[PDB]
Amino acid sequence: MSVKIGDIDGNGEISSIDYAILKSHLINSNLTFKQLAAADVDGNGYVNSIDLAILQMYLLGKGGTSDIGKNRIYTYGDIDNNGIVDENDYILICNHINGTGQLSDASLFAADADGNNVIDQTDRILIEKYITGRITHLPVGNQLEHHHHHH
Ligand SMILES: [Ca+2]
Ligand SMILES: [Ca+2]
Ligand SMILES: [Ca+2]
Ligand SMILES: [Ca+2]
Repeated sequence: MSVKIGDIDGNGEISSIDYAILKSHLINSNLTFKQLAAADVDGNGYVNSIDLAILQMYLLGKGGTSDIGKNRIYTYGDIDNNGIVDENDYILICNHINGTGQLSDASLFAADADGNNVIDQTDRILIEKYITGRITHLPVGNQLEHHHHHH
């Protein structure tokens, strides 16, 4: 779903608690891919130590010019997030499965079509179905429905 950037604790509000959890993933810890998406504030897809710094800047009042407090609307099934669930996104899921290519933190949730926070082989097959129009919805959401231009 559209992930609130900055809210790492999952209370809904941007707070100091979020920073403490974000810090620990960058020091030594792994979170759910959903948290990873929320952790990527700058929108490069990677949870950088820069992300905690900008979150800290937002908290301190220096300036958190990233997606902090906004919702990351990623195109559901679109890992590169160009607005199209395309065949290269499909390639990326299979890259994780093969272990040949790494996807960035936020991209790990963007690729997670089923919403279990794991890039498994089922996501790969959900994208199979989504690209071929077999399923109009992914468990994580869909972008066939455009709101303006429903159909
Ligand atoms: Ca919070
Ligand atoms: Ca980032
Ligand atoms: Ca794409
Ligand atoms: Ca999955």
